[PDB]
Amino acid sequence: NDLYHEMIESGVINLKDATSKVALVYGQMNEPPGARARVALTGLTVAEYFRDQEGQDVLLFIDNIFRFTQAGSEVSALLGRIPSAVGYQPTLATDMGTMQERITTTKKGSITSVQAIYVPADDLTDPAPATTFAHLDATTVLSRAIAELGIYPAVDPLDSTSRIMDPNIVGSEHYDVARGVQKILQDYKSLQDIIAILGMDELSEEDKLTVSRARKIQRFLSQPFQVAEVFTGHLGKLVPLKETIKGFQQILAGEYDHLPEQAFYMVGPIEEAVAKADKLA
Amino acid sequence: GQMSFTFASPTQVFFNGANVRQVDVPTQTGAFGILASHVPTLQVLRPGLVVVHAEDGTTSKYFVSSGSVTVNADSSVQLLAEEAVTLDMLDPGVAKANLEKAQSELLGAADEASRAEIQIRIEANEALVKAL
Amino acid sequence: ATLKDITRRLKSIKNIQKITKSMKMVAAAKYARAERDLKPARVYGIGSLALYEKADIKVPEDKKKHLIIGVSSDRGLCGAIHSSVAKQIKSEVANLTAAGKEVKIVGVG
Amino acid sequence: VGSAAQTRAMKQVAGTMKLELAQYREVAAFAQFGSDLDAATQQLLSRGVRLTELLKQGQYAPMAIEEQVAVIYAGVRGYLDKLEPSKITKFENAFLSHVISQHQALLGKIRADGKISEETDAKLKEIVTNFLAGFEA
Amino acid sequence: DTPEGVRSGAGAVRDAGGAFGKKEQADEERYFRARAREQLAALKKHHENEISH
Repeated sequence: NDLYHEMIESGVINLKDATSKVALVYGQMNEPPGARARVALTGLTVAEYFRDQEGQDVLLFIDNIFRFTQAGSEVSALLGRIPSAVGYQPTLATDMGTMQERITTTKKGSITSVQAIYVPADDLTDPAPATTFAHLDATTVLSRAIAELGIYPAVDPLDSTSRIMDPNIVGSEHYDVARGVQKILQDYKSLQDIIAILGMDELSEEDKLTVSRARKIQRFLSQPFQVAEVFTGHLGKLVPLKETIKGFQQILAGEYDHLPEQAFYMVGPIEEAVAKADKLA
Repeated sequence: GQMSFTFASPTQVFFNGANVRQVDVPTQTGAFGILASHVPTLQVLRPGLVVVHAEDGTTSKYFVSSGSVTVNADSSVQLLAEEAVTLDMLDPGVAKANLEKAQSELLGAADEASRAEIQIRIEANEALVKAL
Repeated sequence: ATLKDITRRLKSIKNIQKITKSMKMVAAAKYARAERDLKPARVYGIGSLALYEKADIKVPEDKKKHLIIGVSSDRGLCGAIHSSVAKQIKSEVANLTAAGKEVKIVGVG
Repeated sequence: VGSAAQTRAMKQVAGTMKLELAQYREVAAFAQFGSDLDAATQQLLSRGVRLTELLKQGQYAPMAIEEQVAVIYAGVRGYLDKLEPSKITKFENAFLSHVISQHQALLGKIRADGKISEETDAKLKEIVTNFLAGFEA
Repeated sequence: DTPEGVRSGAGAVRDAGGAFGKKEQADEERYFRARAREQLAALKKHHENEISH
């Protein structure tokens, strides 16, 4: 109910007219295990309509694919099939395959799936996490620490990984930029202990420079979102990939090293960052 | 005359390897003014005031408890002091109080060793009250 | 190797890790202070050094006795800080006492 | 649910309490032998122990929201940092009695208004400071 | 953090029964065994003092 109302207030689903952008399929816990097991297939079919008939790029958001796995295990237990290791259904791999393999790119279109993943007992080696990870192609780790810093979206840049992050796919420039910003934050984290122990003045000149650039980058990661625009008061931005690459490579090169750090916080394209720097005081 | 002067204490460091004209020092066996090319003289300090006549012209004044005036053959004098204190932080009222108190203690110091200790106290206090 | 045993060992090592990290922080603070006043102590010690630095003095040929002042702390967990000093003292007392010089050691630490 | 299920006054004090206590948890490891630590760390440890003593509640003794707000206000603002750790609970009890009897109007304001208005905060500040000055005997 | 992760508690080092636990056990004994001797000697001196007076 909270998600429904929040989506209505954000505007992704409009009740007055046909301006909706999401279709909700709810498999609430009070339903029997079979229903919860098949809710994902229901939503996947609803997405399949747009990919095939309408030839569009759909986004299937399956929350807690772990509950899908658990529901499958419960259904197998009810059917009496001898449980597999840890107690998951004997057909865990096949069920997961049947569900995931329909979420692919056809000639008409493609269905991308952002699936929330729950890790039981914080065990990545657990059968359900392992089976789900076998089909994954990218990971987005929303970290409370990054939220504490104030960076929204609160994606942990170093921890978040993608499998298409290879030059042959993304492009040499894209890979260079992403690899660079990865290192520029890793070394900042590594030396962040050094400054904490000895001091900022106890760092090398380059060590002082990388801190400034990394702090600029970690702030530049934050981007205003259009869905929360009503509350935050700041128009949301949709930065193109080219603009993201240009801005981050510019920050890495040191072109905007003179700019203040706040100029890069909660901004869109790098032109907005420099304009904001101008606006300050 | 291009005489490197090192006045340092265990706590604080004063002039260190700095060219100075004269350094009047409260040394034992009499006070002798450190010169540009004074004869190498390893003499121990006594409570008193050190005046460093910096080549620029100003003469800084510090108070010295004890130590060694290590003036080498070359123009290098190492003035190590156990307690190197400036004149401002010293309190004149308590300086006088301590001087008079030690002078009173002199009579009560029956032991010649203890009387010698109170004698050291009164000597330091004498130099102290002269400084203040 | 029951899960109980594995859990016990894991918890123990976790506690050890936490304690060692906090100890590292405290040692870092103490080292920061000790390095700070090491600079004032440095020139003061150099003043003592200057004596034999300029007035080059060497033991004539032999001394009847000898003193070895090995300085160190009473708190361990500092690698070979004490061990190295003890080794040097042992090497010297082996190096000396062959010529007859009666070495004596004051163990500050 | 989070803060949505809290009175605005309780929200005001509890947010600060939560931040201070979280920081104390972060530095709790040092506490054992954290005497030789940065002054910020010492401040975090002191505020944490004070807040922890505040949170302790006797069994079968349910407290009213206004009284809880008063005690948490006493703690988060930092009027108890000077007070000795063991004395914190004694102050909690004595202050509870004092505010409940002498200053029931202010508790009514917190109860009725549902938020710590600026006037209440000023009045709360005065009451807490005055009692704290005289609390120790 | 996440509750699922294994959480350690006070005394785990000794509860394990490993080398570190044994070191802690012996170290406590060595200290207080010596302390008891000092305390016992002091008590003996106290007893002798009250016997004298």
